[PDB]
Amino acid sequence: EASGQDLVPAAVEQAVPIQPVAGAALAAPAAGQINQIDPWIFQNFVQCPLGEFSISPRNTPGEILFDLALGPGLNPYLAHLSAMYTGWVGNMEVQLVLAGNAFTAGKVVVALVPPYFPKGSLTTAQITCFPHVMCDVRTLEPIQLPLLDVRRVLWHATQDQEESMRLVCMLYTPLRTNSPGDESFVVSGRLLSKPAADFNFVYLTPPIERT
Amino acid sequence: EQAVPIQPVAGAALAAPAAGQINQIDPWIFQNFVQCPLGEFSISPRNTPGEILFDLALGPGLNPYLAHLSAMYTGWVGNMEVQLVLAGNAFTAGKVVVALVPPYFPKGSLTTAQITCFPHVMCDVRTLEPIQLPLLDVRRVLWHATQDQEESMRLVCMLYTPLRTNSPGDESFVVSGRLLSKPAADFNFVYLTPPIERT
Amino acid sequence: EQAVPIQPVAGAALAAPAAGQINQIDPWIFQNFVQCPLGEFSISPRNTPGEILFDLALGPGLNPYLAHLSAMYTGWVGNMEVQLVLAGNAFTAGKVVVALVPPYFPKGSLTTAQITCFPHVMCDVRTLEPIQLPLLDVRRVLWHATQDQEESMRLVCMLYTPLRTNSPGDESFVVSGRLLSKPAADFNFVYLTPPIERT
Amino acid sequence: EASGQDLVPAAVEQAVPIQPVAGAALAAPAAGQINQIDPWIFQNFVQCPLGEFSISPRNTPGEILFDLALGPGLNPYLAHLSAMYTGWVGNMEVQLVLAGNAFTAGKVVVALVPPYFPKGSLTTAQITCFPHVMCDVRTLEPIQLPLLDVRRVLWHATQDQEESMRLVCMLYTPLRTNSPGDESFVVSGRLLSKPAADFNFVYLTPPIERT
Amino acid sequence: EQAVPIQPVAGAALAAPAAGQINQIDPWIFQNFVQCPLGEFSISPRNTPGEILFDLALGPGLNPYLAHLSAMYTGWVGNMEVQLVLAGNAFTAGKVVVALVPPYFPKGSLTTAQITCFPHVMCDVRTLEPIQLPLLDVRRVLWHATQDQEESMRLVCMLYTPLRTNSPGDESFVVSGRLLSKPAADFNFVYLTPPIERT
Repeated sequence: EASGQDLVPAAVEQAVPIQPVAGAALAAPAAGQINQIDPWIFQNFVQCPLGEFSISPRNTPGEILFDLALGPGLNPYLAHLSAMYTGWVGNMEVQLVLAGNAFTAGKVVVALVPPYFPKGSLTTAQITCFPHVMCDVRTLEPIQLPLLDVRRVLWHATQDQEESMRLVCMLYTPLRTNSPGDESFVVSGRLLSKPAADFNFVYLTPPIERT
Repeated sequence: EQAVPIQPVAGAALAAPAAGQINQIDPWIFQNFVQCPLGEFSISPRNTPGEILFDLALGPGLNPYLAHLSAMYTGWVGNMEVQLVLAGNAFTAGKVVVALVPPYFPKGSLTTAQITCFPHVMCDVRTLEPIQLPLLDVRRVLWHATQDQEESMRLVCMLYTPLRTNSPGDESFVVSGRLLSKPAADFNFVYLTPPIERT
Repeated sequence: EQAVPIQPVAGAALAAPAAGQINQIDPWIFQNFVQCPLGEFSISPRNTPGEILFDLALGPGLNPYLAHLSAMYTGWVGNMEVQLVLAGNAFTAGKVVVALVPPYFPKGSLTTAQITCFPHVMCDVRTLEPIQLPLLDVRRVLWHATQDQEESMRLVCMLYTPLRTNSPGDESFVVSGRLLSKPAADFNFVYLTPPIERT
Repeated sequence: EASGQDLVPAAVEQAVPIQPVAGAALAAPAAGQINQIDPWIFQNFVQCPLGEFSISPRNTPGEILFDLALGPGLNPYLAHLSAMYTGWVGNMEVQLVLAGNAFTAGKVVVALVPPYFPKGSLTTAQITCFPHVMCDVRTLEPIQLPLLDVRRVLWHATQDQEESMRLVCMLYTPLRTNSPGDESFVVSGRLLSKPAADFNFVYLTPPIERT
Repeated sequence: EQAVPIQPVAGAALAAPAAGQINQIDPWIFQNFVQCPLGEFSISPRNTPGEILFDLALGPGLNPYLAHLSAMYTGWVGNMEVQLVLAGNAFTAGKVVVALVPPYFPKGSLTTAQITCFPHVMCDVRTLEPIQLPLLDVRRVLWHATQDQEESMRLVCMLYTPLRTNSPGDESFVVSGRLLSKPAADFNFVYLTPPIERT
């Protein structure tokens, strides 16, 4: 309602307890070609294809706000390029935009659930067991956070049936508002992404039409 | 906030060898932001995201003084500098994205996702200071001719994240925005020409 | 804010001479605050002060990884480190006191006055940062045995000063709090032991 | 309603115009024993026995919010110890907690009325005549302030019929709120205390049951 | 006797760049040989040579402590170290061969001749000291995932040369053997993970 700093600009990146992860440097000597994507793609963030979501005051703590897996399907550019190659390596950088109204309150948690972890429940009791961050729905700045390619093999086939370290944001505390009149501000959260330092594809293929 | 993934666009240093003259502007014009003819909008709490708040292309028509001077020359070339102002108190919430579409782009609808793929900036409705950003003259020709509007770089302003405010019984508290512009450092006209009456 | 009238409690340096081994923990476990099993509450504007928001004793059961490791050892000893998070905007008012009761105390009701007599901290509901504080292992024995829950130091969280906020027609705007914990620098297990099936 | 600094964190201790006052150092050569209380009691503040009060928007300027006299009856620890001795000396330190909602407004005044002053009226016209402080009901930090033992004799008998420099907080301006909806936040104020540098008792006695 | 035609297999130094973490083990676990779940047999004078005395693959299931820890992580990688003990006096005769089959091998019968073609050791039944030998983690992937048993290197123990002893009227004097194991120097788990209940 105003430009004040009665919000929590918690752009602080709490040190996520995880080592760096090597990207395309591990798959280079195993790809028959030399491939490289447009450097300008590494420059600006861009909304993930499924990058929109919303938190309502009737959402229950534990509901999965989103759960998206690492892969080329997180950038429109990368998704478009993935139709030309067969395989991809590397990490990703994701910004979360949660700039709800100052009359709101509530907290969510974002976790880097590793591969091979059984999908499904991921209850609120165990969401904090993973390397995670606690975010307030009133944060001004976009929250940056990495998406590393914790993998068992050299690269993942561009047909992404593989297991990748998915990133899951879950509602931790109920969303409540504080304004005196007949309205609870549902907060609209967005998700931007861009490839990490050495994200890369491997082997050129005919750019299939119906990807 | 003036950090967009763009290269510096040369203007009036690329059109000099093929222009008869390179005419200058009253330097006072470089020191006053003037309201662009259609750079204004007003967001309402019921405005759905994805709407186009404003859309306007680079050219001497964005500035009344520049439009008046254009009637006296043959061609023009160079960049401009714009700034957006938003009227919102600290009790608001919502985002607006402003992108720089290239001067060759299939017109039509743009979803709230595509708008981020251009070199752009995202702006909260609680920003006090005017948001300044450049309007570069991307082109294939050397210098644009004044007497025919050809394709130029455009600013597009899309409602990114909807407005979240309270409002009294009246009148729903729109957040109004305006856009001002002025010539950049190297905006010049080309060839002095008798001003034809119907320009 | 981590200044409570308490002395540093020695752990795993006092139990070493009488322990067969002193087993260590995966250091990664020391670097992640995990949600305690019952460290959660939600204050309402009609919650009267003096209520117990949460109450929980020190032990390997406060951490899922520590609980899992406890099935592999005979005894444990050491301190832990906890932090409280509160979800409240700047338009709230009310205080919550968190005290460190010693590991021998007649259970029962505690008035809003007695709760301040323990080493404690008072916290407004408008605190952004997590409130960190230690959980020391005050004891009479050297190292606690894993297979029997004996008396340990407890954290008690009492609603000190009631909540003062507005609220829309729904749903009265509770202020929710959560409690996370992790092992301190000198939390160790004692004697490696085959994990019996029903632990 | 938010974590902003739209409040008055006036933890400033306006210089109360009063000299320091010697405590137990004056009664030591007149007590037959050597007595001393637990040092840990001097460490943390604790809510006074009668340390709770509340300000309502219907309270009138001039109403005595509280009026409490210096003595061992201001700490649960000191009150419990007072049953063992016969007499006490020394000063006290008192924190006042007035952290009302940001939509409130109003001011109170705290004064150190000396001994032998006639109890009763203490009208709003004269509350400022004493060494006093003006406090806003929206203060974040606890307001610290001393309670010196301005006395005529060496010590006061632990039966506190004596005259001690009582401390009196009175509502100075009416409490009004500013939020738009059908509610005036009554503010709950608290009072914590702890003994000063050389507060002390004198002579041990049988710890009477019904104190 | 720990000289088999094998190369040193790198573990946890090859899986580090692609693992989020590299978790360590209670060092005490490195200092106790524990009985493998099926590492036991008993040769009789009528046992024909060529029989499989035991056969067991590398993995965290060979050690109760390692099996318990596996429920807490995502992946594992590294080598192990095993030792065989035989109970035979000086009045016996007969040989037993222990081979290291690679982690990709058509299962089926193995004659007493093929068993020698692997990197192996031959052992008389009159050996007092435990026979120590490594179990390396030959693989194609970087680090094995804890929640799915994939192919790993196996130890196979075949009765090479039959037993030649006298025996009283009872009970024919079997020669019993047991197999113990423990983690090698660079056996690690990969990614700390909440222990799912049915692991």
